[PDB]
Amino acid sequence: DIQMTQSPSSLSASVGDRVTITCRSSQSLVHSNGNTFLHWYQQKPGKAPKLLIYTVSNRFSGVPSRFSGSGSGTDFTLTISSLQPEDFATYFCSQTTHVPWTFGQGTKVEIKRTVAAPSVFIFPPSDEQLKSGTASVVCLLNNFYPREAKVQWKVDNALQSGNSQESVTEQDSKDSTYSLSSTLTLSKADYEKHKVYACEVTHQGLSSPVTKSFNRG
Amino acid sequence: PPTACREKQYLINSQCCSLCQPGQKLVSDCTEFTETECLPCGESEFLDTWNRETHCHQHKYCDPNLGLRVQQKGTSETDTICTCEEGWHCTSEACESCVLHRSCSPGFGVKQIATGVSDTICEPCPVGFFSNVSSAFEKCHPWTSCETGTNKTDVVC
Amino acid sequence: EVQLVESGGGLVQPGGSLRLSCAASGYSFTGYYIHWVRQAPGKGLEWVARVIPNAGGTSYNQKFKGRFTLSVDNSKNTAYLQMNSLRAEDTAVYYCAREGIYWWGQGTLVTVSSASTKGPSVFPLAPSSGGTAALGCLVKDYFPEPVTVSWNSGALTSGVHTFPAVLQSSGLYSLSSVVTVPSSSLGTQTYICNVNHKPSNTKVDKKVEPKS
Repeated sequence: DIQMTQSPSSLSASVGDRVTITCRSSQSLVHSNGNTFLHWYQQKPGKAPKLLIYTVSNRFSGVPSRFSGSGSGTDFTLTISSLQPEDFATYFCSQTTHVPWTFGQGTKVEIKRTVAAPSVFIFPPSDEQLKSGTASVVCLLNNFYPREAKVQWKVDNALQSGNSQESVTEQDSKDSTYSLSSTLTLSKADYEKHKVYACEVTHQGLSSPVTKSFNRG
Repeated sequence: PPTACREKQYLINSQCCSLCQPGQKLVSDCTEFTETECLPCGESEFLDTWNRETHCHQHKYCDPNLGLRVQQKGTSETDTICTCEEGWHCTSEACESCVLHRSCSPGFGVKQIATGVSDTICEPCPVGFFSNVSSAFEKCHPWTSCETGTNKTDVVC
Repeated sequence: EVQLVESGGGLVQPGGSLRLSCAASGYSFTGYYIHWVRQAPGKGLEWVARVIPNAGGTSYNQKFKGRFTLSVDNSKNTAYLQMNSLRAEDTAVYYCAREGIYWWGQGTLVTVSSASTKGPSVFPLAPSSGGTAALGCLVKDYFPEPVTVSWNSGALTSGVHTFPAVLQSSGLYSLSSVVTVPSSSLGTQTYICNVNHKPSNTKVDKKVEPKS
């Protein structure tokens, strides 16, 4: 099998900057008929891979001109001449000169921007839910950068563990920010005991951890 | 349209495609978008050239009737390599038959020891040196010096 | 132009079989290989196999040589991938590609699990009490993926954040969709999340509004 060796693994760069990614083939990808069947893709979470460049350097119809492919033999480069917000994705190369087809390990590109603190929001459980006997509390961190933030869950000023889960969005096509939800799950039983529910959010863009809370009622 | 192709390639549907490397056999023809598909030779089998063969070849057996034995078993790119038994040598580099090593007779001695691929050179024992036995190992001994003889006998002081 | 439609995916149990279809158009069917490629959640593409409908060849990745079989019906310009003895690491989006063509279709998701089809509960996430307010829905206890969420039937898109699903100890999935909006518009304007879980065929429109 032809091994494709892609690098870097991860990068972060400012809007407008040149971004360079490498693929290497363990052997030549040149067919005897002259064509070199190496291709570049962009893949966004949850979507199919979008073709950027085919056969080394031919930019695909509709693809912006900031994407361009170069190289030959076993040595190829994908260049983004001027990174844009919408360009957040995993990029990866492909060889189809030989079966099996093989692929680079991908490069996760992320836009770097100025620091942005989250807006916080807490969401008491629905009464509809309470009928089922389960009680999901939700915290929402909105439009923050960078991706590193901590959610601390508190029940009567007493801190939690093992129970809550987290999710994070793709970087935003316009903002270049992230959003976080934090579902602290419980049972009706355990819920209606305690009184104060609170969300301590720690993030570099807040000078001092911010808290949002309700009381059941 | 194309006539010939380069080394390690063959013409098919008016286009050059890759031959299968040594160690592999052809399994599927190339297309205009995909290069020739090949498969490594199985155990006991081999192919020692760039090729378009659909079957590999069987390793040769080293013929015991010629005093021959397996030295290196065959790989997928290489045939069995044979050799001779202990005390015999191959007639050629290619080791097609085995011959017992020459013994250097009385009055001669080994200028060169027998290998597994070539044979004993002998020399006549010069002035000052002797040998009295036939041996494929033994060389010409010097005469007992007379600070207290032939090409065969030791001088008596 | 040349177009290849993948078809057949869904939820099947370990040890089950499943035949996917690749229906092809816009090219001379018998003169070109169709390849199958797959992508497990979170992982890269992996080449599965190819077949050419002049009945003149089939190639399989070593990994799948026992269990999978390619197949062709010329009368319907279609190619078939038959998968057997299915295992949980065969859970993937299965795509389909003609040699020479370097773009991908939507594929067809195959899930392999002991677990069973269940639709979600759609609880609300009511906006608390001029600036910005946040509201959303919670889409709890469903399986398998995927689920879609739209707000106001696609009308509302700015400020929306549909989070990725999350697997709970339960072995069931749970995702929130939220939106930020003017607090002014609370009660003046109406908010409906459209949840849609085609596996279980549950459609839920849910209105969300301040709690009283």
